[PDB]
Amino acid sequence: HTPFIVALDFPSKQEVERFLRPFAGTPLFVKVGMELYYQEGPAIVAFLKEQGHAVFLDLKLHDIPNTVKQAMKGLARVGADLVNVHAAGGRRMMEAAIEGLDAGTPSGRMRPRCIAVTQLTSTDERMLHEELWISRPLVETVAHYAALAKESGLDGVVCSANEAAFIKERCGASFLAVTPGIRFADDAARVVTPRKARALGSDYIVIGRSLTRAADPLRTYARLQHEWN
Amino acid sequence: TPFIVALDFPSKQEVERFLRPFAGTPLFVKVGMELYYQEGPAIVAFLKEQGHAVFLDLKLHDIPNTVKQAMKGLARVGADLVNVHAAGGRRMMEAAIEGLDAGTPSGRMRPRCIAVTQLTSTDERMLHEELWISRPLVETVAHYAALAKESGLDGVVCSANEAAFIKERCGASFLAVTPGIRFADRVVTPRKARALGSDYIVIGRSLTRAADPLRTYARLQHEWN
Ligand SMILES: Nc1ccn([C@@H]2O[C@H](COP(=O)(O)O)[C@@H](O)[C@H]2O)c(=O)n1
Ligand SMILES: Nc1ccn([C@@H]2O[C@H](COP(=O)(O)O)[C@@H](O)[C@H]2O)c(=O)n1
Repeated sequence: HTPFIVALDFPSKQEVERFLRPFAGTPLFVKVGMELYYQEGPAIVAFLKEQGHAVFLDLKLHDIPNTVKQAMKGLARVGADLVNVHAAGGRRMMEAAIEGLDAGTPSGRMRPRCIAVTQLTSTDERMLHEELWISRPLVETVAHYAALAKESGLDGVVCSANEAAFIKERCGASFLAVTPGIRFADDAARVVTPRKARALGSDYIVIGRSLTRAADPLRTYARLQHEWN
Repeated sequence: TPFIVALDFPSKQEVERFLRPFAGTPLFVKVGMELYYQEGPAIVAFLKEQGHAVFLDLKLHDIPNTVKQAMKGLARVGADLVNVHAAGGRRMMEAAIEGLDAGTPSGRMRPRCIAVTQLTSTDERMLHEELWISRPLVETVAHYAALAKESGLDGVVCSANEAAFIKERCGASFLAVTPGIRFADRVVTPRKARALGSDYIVIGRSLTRAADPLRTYARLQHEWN
């Protein structure tokens, strides 16, 4: 429906309501991270859906297969539209994740989309080699992980706009590229512009403070659309 | 108590039913993803109100700052123990510690925090062929445990077999929380687990699904000597 995903990086419903007030009537595609979901629970999701928003539950499930499977059934029942997991959890876990989603989804209905985190954006090549003990290049490791997720039946991954192109060449154009780290050309304090993100292949872009901290949220949301188009 | 009871139930209703017999017995219980994602922080407050210690097993694995704000949140919900994936890196694990601190009142210690080195369901094939980790599983587990040790965490989740080896690497006081526990009738035996060096043993269906939970808990204590 929309390429923009708004990250609700707040610790409570109250702050969430404050941000969304001006967006009344303009259904959004919002991302609920750990901070928010662990302090508000499934209640926050029912709330966002009542308002007519699409919800991306960014909890990055990474546990044993069965546990993930059971957790996904619940996440599908709560009403999530998109969820993710760590490819590092293995192919078996990722397949289980899909099994849980279908299990928690009514017949004749589409299960929530499920994408995989390959390597976190905060993970540099050094950390990859010295801490994680993965001797292979960061770029190829990402490509490998994406392929694994693709092999598991997942719909895509979380990647930088700069990784979208090669990930799609290896996994196919339909393989979703959900990319965070978005900033307008004139802000911030590892980043790309909405237009540039689109040119690179991103299907969805996660926007946070560039919108949640704007003086004029509505005009800024419009700017997002204009640049992207 | 060295026993941690895995509350692997669908909702609060099943949890209440199971705990009733234990009214006169403080327990150290584990709340995983399935239950927590279904009940929310409310399940924690409840358990605490019943005089139980709580291990919120969510295995957080995300960027540093997100894990920090998340832990600030888990400390305020009342959790006594939490965990993270060592795969997240030293910075992330250190941030978890910061989060717990900023989330703790002052009249008490920050909730403790342990790291998952490699999931108990990860074998060497998965590790090498899928995760691309070019080193033995056993050596990789010690490495990850060391990363957690160096990050300032209190311990790790590991099999009772890796317990001794991990402590030799990170210190005898470095905690060893061990899952996969089963009665004679993975390879477990509560007593065997204790002989291997486990500090806490996570017991699951072997107890929660037993015909007589309370009595199975008494047997757990006995085999533990
Ligand atoms: N260093 C960072 C900071 C934020 N992010 C992601 O993008 C979102 C926040 O973006 P700004 O608001 O982009 O901070 C978060 O919800 C997070 O998942 C990331 O991937 N790497
Ligand atoms: N293969 C397995 C089976 C159980 N477990 C852990 O122990 C608990 C279940 O214990 P039984 O039901 O003790 O297996 C779960 O909460 C889980 O975290 C594990 O880590 N790997």
